[PDB]
Amino acid sequence: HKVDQEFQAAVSKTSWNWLLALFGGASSLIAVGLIVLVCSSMLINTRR
Amino acid sequence: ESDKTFPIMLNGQVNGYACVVGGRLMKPLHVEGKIDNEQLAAVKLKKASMYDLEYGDVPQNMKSDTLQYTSDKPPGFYNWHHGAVQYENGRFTVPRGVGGKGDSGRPILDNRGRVVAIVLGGANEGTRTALSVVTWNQKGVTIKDTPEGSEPW
Amino acid sequence: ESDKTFPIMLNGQVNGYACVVGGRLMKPLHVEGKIDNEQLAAVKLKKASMYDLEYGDVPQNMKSDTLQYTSDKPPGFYNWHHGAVQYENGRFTVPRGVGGKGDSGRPILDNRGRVVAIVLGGANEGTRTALSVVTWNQKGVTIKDTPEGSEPW
Repeated sequence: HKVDQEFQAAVSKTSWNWLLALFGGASSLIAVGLIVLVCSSMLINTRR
Repeated sequence: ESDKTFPIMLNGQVNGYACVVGGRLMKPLHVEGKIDNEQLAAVKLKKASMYDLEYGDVPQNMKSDTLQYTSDKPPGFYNWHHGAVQYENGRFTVPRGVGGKGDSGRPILDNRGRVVAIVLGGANEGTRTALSVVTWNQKGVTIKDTPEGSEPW
Repeated sequence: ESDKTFPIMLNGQVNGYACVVGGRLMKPLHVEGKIDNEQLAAVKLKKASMYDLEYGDVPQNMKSDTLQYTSDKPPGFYNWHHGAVQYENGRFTVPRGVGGKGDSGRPILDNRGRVVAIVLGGANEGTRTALSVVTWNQKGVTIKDTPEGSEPW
């Protein structure tokens, strides 16, 4: 072989697709709970 | 009167009290022990630790005996377990150093036979004892009021 | 009252009642039997399975003797077949041990005698039973309500 497998490219775009897809969604709500906390707290501070 | 409300018990201390309002048991969360009305202990609680309170639906067999809360909070006297409290400047205020620790979960009642709020514990600047308490917004928003540095009772 | 409403007979055993309001005839769906009015018994009824209620129309001669209902619905005391009945906080109540099975379809009337609710059933408990009943929105749109653990009568 005249080349060595750069792991950054060993995953095909068609396969790397799933990695870059599933690693995003898992985090999708990590901040949303705190966002809801902020919203409810500022609503209280607006009405308290 | 308040006999439709009951003490939580631990170590032999009436370490707090609890109220049946709107068909839900309410008790302070920071206070642990046996609620003296043993039927209330069959209820499984849900918690609101930011409010330091927890609640659960009281059994139907006596749920119609529950007290009911108010939207009304005009300034003035309200009947309390230690006689009355003066609601003023939009705050529950008590004479400097009266009542106190042991009253967690004690209700404060509308003269019409309704409950205006539930106390958590007090503070005092000197002029008056300031009360930390959970109350109600005119549209039913439950809101905890707590003067700064308020101690648990 | 019983002057403008009729019982339902099952095998000649009374098991409920039917009420005419605005000339519309209403009957509790779970009360198997026939309305005790042969001039009405020929009516054809439409039903509301979510309301457990079905309805029809009275003959043109008796349109004048129908009840009428309104949504003004002030809080507090009301009258019932067994006398005093009460409503507040979105619940209708009557002392424990009155009503129950075989007594659904009963109307609730204001001082003016205007009807505001008709009984579907309820839960028997504590000081006051928790009635399950049909009512109306402030705008007069019907609403049927069933407190937790209520049962049809």
